[PDB]
Amino acid sequence: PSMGTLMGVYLPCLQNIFGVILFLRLTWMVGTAGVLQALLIVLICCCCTLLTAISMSAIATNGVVPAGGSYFMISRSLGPEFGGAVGLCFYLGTTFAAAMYILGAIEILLTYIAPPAASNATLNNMRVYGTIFLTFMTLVVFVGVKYVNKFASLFLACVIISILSIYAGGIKSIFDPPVFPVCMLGNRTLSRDQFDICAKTAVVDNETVATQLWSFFCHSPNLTTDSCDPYFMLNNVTEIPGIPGAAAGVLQENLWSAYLEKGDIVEKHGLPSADAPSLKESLPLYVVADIATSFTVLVGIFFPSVTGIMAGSNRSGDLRDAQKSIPVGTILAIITTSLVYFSSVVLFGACIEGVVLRDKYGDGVSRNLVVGTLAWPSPWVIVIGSFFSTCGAGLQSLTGAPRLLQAIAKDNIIPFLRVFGHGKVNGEPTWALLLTALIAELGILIASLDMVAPILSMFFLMCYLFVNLACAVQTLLRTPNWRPRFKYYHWALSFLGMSLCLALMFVSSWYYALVAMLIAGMIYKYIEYQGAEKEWGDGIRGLSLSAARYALLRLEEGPPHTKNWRPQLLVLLKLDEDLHVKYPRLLTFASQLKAGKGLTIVGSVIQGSFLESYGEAQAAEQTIKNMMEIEKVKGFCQVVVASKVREGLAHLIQSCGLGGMRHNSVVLGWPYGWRQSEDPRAWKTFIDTVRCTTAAHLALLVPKNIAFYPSNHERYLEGHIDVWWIVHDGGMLMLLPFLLRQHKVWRKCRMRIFTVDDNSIQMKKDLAVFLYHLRLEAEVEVVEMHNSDISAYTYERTSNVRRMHTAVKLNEVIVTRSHDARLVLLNMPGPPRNSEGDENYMEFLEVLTEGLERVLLVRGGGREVI
Amino acid sequence: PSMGTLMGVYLPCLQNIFGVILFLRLTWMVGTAGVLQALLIVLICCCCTLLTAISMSAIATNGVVPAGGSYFMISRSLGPEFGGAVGLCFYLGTTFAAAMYILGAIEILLTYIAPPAAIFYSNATLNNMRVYGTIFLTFMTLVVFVGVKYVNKFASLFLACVIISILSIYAGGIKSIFDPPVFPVCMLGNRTLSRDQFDICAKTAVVDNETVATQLWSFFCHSPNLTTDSCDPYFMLNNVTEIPGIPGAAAGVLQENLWSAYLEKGDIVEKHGLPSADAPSLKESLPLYVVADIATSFTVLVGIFFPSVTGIMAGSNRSGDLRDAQKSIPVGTILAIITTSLVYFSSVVLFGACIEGVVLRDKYGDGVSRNLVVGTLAWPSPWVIVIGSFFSTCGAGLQSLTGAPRLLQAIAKDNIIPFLRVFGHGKVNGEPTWALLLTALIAELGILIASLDMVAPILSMFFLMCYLFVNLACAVQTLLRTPNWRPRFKYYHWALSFLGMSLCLALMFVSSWYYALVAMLIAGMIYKYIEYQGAEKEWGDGIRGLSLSAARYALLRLEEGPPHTKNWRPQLLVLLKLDEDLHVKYPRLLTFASQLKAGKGLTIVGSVIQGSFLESYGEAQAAEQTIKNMMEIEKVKGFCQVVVASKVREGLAHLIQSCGLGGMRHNSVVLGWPYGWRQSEDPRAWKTFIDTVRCTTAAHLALLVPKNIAFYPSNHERYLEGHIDVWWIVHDGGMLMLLPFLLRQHKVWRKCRMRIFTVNSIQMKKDLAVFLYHLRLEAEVEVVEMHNSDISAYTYERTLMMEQRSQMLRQMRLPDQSNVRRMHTAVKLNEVIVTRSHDARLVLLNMPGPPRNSEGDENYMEFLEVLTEGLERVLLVRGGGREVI
Ligand SMILES: *[C@@H]1O[C@H](CO)[C@@H](O[C@@H]2O[C@H](CO)[C@@H](O[C@@H]3O[C@H](CO)[C@@H](O)[C@H](O)[C@@H]3O)[C@H](O)[C@H]2NC(C)=O)[C@H](O)[C@H]1NC(C)=O
Ligand SMILES: *[C@@H]1O[C@H](CO)[C@@H](O[C@@H]2O[C@H](CO)[C@@H](O[C@@H]3O[C@H](CO)[C@@H](O)[C@H](O)[C@@H]3O)[C@H](O)[C@H]2NC(C)=O)[C@H](O)[C@H]1NC(C)=O
Ligand SMILES: *[C@@H]1O[C@H](CO)[C@@H](O[C@@H]2O[C@H](CO)[C@@H](O)[C@H](O)[C@H]2NC(C)=O)[C@H](O)[C@H]1NC(C)=O
Ligand SMILES: *[C@@H]1O[C@H](CO)[C@@H](O)[C@H](O)[C@H]1NC(C)=O
Repeated sequence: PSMGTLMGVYLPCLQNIFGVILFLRLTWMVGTAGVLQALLIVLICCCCTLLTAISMSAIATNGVVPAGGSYFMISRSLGPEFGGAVGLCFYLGTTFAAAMYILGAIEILLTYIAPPAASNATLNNMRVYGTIFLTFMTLVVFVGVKYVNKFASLFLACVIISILSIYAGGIKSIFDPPVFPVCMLGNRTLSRDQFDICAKTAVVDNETVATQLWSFFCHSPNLTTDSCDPYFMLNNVTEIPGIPGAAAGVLQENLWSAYLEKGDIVEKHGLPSADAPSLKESLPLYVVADIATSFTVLVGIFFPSVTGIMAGSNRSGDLRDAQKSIPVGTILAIITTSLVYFSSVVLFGACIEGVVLRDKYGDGVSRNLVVGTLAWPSPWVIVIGSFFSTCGAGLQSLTGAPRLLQAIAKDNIIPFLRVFGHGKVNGEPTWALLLTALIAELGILIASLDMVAPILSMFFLMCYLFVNLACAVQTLLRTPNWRPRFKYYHWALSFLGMSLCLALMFVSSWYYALVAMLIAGMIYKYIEYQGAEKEWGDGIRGLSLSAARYALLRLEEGPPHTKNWRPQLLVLLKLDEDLHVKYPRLLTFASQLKAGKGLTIVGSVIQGSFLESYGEAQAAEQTIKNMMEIEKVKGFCQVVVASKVREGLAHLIQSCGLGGMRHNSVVLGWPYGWRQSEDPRAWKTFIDTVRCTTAAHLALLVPKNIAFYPSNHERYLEGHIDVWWIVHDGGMLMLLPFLLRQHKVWRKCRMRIFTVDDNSIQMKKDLAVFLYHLRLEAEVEVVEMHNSDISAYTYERTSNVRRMHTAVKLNEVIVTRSHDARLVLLNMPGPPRNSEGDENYMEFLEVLTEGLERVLLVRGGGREVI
Repeated sequence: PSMGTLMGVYLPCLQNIFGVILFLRLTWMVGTAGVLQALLIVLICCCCTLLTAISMSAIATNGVVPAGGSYFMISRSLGPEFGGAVGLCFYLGTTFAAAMYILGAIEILLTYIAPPAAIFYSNATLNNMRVYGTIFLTFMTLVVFVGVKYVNKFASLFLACVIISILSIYAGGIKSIFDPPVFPVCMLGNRTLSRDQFDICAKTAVVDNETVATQLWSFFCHSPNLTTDSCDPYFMLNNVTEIPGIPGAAAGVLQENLWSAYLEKGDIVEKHGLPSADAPSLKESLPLYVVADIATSFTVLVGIFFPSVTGIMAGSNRSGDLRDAQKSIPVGTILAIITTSLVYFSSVVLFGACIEGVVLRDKYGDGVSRNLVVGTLAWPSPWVIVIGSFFSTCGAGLQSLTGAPRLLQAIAKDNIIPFLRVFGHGKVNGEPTWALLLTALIAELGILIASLDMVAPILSMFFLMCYLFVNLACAVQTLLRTPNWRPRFKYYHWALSFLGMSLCLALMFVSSWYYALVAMLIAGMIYKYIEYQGAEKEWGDGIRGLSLSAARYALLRLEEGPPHTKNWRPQLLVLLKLDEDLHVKYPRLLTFASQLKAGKGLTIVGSVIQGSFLESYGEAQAAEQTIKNMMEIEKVKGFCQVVVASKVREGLAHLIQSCGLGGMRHNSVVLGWPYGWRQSEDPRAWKTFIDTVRCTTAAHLALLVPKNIAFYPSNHERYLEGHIDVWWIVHDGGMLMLLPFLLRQHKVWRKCRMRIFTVNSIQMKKDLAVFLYHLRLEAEVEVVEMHNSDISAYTYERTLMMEQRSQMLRQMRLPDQSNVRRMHTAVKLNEVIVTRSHDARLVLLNMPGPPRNSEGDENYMEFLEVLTEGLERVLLVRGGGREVI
């Protein structure tokens, strides 16, 4: 499969864009709204579609492009939810567009080609003929798709020849225009259909006689009468040319808005008219404004002529290089359409009279196509051209909507429309064509372009808005599979497009837009629910599972370092032989340090064998969950069954969490009665866990004397927290007391920073400035720093007899200056590298915290920033 | 602290609801829209507020009630995001309510009490309103700054004034029923003259025995002589009448003003039902007819009326001083709502049935001699309602200026929004300092509009936004089963909150769509900003913090509830085996996992690395990166765990039983096959395999053992001709049937034929078919018969048993018929299967369980090996026992 850019993307988009709006409702819109507001409307209607094209290109470049069609790309790149929701709005837009083309073909057939073979009489004629055409076209679509696919080029050829003839006619108008006199009465517009000639009196047989216009306006067939309307006799009868050759005087005339009302009269601003009352038997003789015109009405009526940019990306499979051929083709088609509309708006505004443009059905002229008056070969080419264009566009929409419905139905996303996949032997849908025809019937029964157009606009605006919103969100939140390769693409453009198309969608009709948005939201949430039920098994619990998995997958990619550091704890509880929580104060302390916000996993090891001890593990899981719910700490609970507690602890420390939801702090208790008993298990297990948690670059919190920690019901009124930051680990040693006091239990305990040659003023200024950002502003008291005393910390981080001496002097200082303290925090030195000096390290740590009622030791990990 | 329901909740709510809208704009609203549509308006505006009150009660019952106020309950019960968003919309509503009350007090001062004291006399009225409103706002701000205590003392007085005013109105009506008052309004044809200028409404009067033109003549006709014919035709063509303006209660007047009478801007107020002969008129007469001031419709009346039913959140404002709040707040709020609704209904009907249809439409009471239209019917004198409404408006304004800065100060001290930290700098006593100034500035910006009919819709928009948010939050938290949300209200159901949200949204859009859009965007912006700040405070980063918070919330919500799903879908854990150089040995397992999941579901990929953790951290990190790259290649979306154990066995066990977080657990273990187990002398392989099998079968997990993984297709390969074979023997039918369907759903097996081979036959086939109908696979069913004692003994089987004995002897160095019987059966089964299913693409058969004795594993391996002998690709599945489908 290989065809170029032109005949694969460009020409289909052109064939889909050029519609009936140009022929039937451009002149009326230009005359009613002027040239300025016309240019503003065209610009507004091209900007939304251009930003949507930018989003479509950004979608069409990331990754490979699926070869199925124009709906499969959207789904593959935005998820089944988005793709499914977009498909239905697009399907409805396409079927109503087919309906609108049928109405246009009927209107062009019954008004100019042949009116004899035909208020509400027109509405009934339109209804009947539109139903007959819809039936015949549906049957044709059933039987003869091959002939449509063969003849599809002809419709584009006719459109191109028509537009070329219009522009050539304009150029011939510039120096020698055609003649099409429109008659005037003062500053009113007479319907030229009835009268033979517009003149009050005519000369027959050497004398003057009343003309048909007189007898039609005056019921008397004798000139000698004075029972007629005052407007007829008071004013004159003029014949101004309707096609003034290109000049700057006409473009000066029709330059300001001319919004009429329902039932008003089409008036030629710039002719002498003396007002007067009038009878009621004359109204069937003036041309009348048919519908109320405004700005929003014109937006709604014109918009369906710039839609169809998603029909270009429809031969993805038979493309040479889609990444470079789809975006350029779409944007070139958009630009070409925008320039044709700009040029046509200016040409119409500046070349034709401002009063003959407002006859929607060409009443000023003798029931001709108002836009067909200027055309070189003959005014008869535009009628046939627009007829074939409307028929071809209707046929192609009726061919392309059921195929899309069958595609959506076989994907099995929405379950209640499984039947619509009952394709033919060849694959052509069977019970989807009937549904489409029924919807087309429901649309034809309205039988008025000016009322079908706003619904169509709502559907297409909804589709485009959803595409743009999806692109913007997926670019913002770093979706895992979303990286576009487009050069001129930035999510700000898609955001602006979403805003613009939403503004249009609400300008046209607020209630219609609300209904469309509610339908879209309902289908979106229903797709999400069904997908959850299909992946996992349950509805609500499935929703929660899907949200969790999506969030974790999105969090996987990206730099794995956070600019700030907050403790996320893993509380290692130690269950008893009877499966009871030994120290329920660790859970209380964890709840006080977290305050119910953050991540808190609670692991525990049970010695034995997994093969025969599963129920014990589950029972312990329930026990820990209950005890954890009581103390009001919101966290998960893991229980593992190991053979020896050492390896269980290791596997728990290095493997807990899912991807980015990892812990970064291990809070383990203190070993009690280690020196009393002869079994040395306790201290070796403790030191081994310490050595294993410092090699994983994790913080460490060892609350000593856990039997004196407060409960939640207790309250403190007088007391002062004590910090004894010695040398290193400053960030977390300063961050802990603040997070602690953030709880009501320590709500007002005074903080005192004690910091063990050097300069006290520079140090004080640094500590104070650092505290300024934190805002704790706690008093700083720096005691003397003796290098000989801290030798133990300096040598181990970066002498056994010396160890004890330094520890006893430090303990003396702290116990004489901080004995009555509430909580004492000091950073502990690292364990020795030699595996045998563990007894000395334990004796050091024990004689260091001798006397303090409540002492918590923290060891930094080294990757802490603040 | 303990005070009852009445004097603690009921009276404050009553005092906050009854406002200035009733007096200044009730009669005008009733006359313009008729009685029926007025009742409909009142009903619509009471239903939204009633449903919001029910939701507020459901909020006020769950748990303990915080003693702070009306904002702390909402926050504690709905989360910082919701609570913060509600606080700002409520704050804006309260400050604009203060603005509206000041406007009402100014209007009542300049129009009825004393009109001479008007600086400007169009736009003169607007300029007078602007100046006087600014002066009042300044003076009220100073008073509120200095004297909050006296306000809290005098708060009862305002309610006393309101109650006496309403009682006087009803007394006037009841006195109207049998003997009404006198208030003649003069008429011209069918128009309405301003009675202020003329002395008497009569074209001519008799003075000194003769008739002379009256002031009305000189005002309508510039000539002071009767003998003139240069006046407008309407005056001479129609007579002048003097109808009573207060007709006593009857069914004829309530029958007259019963249908809508929406006028337009600048039209004339006409009395439908009087003889009128039309004619042209001059342009110097318009200053003498009463004129409609603004264009009237239905939506305009909804917008103007809504601010008279707001304030139901002021009842839950003495939370601390309550006896038992759970039983005292809802009943108090709902009783206040019911009383207000009944008073409005009764007053609408009374006005409709007691006053003329032409004097209701004078917004400023022009038909009567510049009186308060509602004050015409009042027993003691029309002077009680004027002063009553004046003092009530001042008091309500003062209380709003007292209660808005307090709410702002609470929000500022709560530290949710960071840029308004300064607004918590209260005085030494706690009275706000820089929150009062901001409130006064916003109130001035609101006064500069100077028109009740334009200020009321903004107020309504803010309050409607607050209520819609409360209702939506309540409904969502009840639906999704939030962990800490269990309300105790008896008559409460999430359908009611949903209906309330819909109705109040409809109201929010009827008044003015664009204003509603602006309000919704402000609310959404503050909601997302609060969420972002909470993320930055809990975790450390902005964007990544959002994802972590979403994950934690979802897992926590999924924690509670029944832990069994009605369906069973495989969630795999692929146990890869890394090489000695840390390279993936079998990268085909990842391919198979990607084909079986198809990128949707959970897939954890664990692996054990032998050694010591203390010195092998970098190896673990490198292996994790390697697995991530290799996993990205095979297009499988999953997480990756690597642990460092001492023996691979315990690593595998700890990996099997501990992977995930709460409810996001796996339920299927796919491990490969051990190759060369009997070839080599090291027996580690088969014991490791058997140990993992027994450990994964005792946890009730499914099992997938793809044998001969080197012949499985890749993703680029495609299959055109072939048929999957299932050889389901006895049990585990559900999963044995669910696997091939999920398999063929991938394009690699997109069209492989399924054949069900099953070792009364017709009844079983009918059952399989009916079961298959729901699944819809419709695969052909062939039931093969089962033979007995086909081969009594096999010589080769005996030789194999001897070989096994020799193996055991070698192991020792460094009943045969009964044991053989099982091998013989396996040989016969392998014969049938290999002769009827050799050419199959993929073969699935369920494997027997491992033996209970830990030593008979060698025989089990020999059995499993001779079973799949010859088959190119064979996958064995073992059920866990808790599988449902
Ligand atoms: C303005 O007021 C006058 C008088 O109050 C209204 O005209 C009165 O209409 C009644 C009803 O027909 C007349 O009663 C009878 O009129 C006939 C006419 O010939 C007379 O023959 C009878 O003897 C009897 O008077 C009454 O005369 C007539 N009065 C006048 C002065 O016209 C009039 O309808 C009111 N409304 C307007 C002028 O729009
Ligand atoms: C109050 O007095 C005014 C002034 O005469 C009355 O206005 C006129 O009342 C008639 C009552 O039907 C209206 O009749 C309509 O006339 C049009 C022709 O313009 C006709 O097409 C309709 O079918 C109908 O017959 C008339 O429009 C109206 N004219 C004006 C300028 O107001 C008015 O009706 C009297 N009553 C009330 C309740 O206003
Ligand atoms: C066309 O004729 C109508 C007939 O009156 C003109 O209408 C008048 O326009 C003047 C100009 O301001 C107004 O003051 C009158 O009140 C209008 N009378 C009516 C009955 O409409 C109109 O201006 C003429 N020219 C146009 C429409 O361009
Ligand atoms: C009507 O036409 C006559 C003759 O052309 C002319 O004299 C007269 O002024 C015209 N009326 C007006 C209002 O221009």
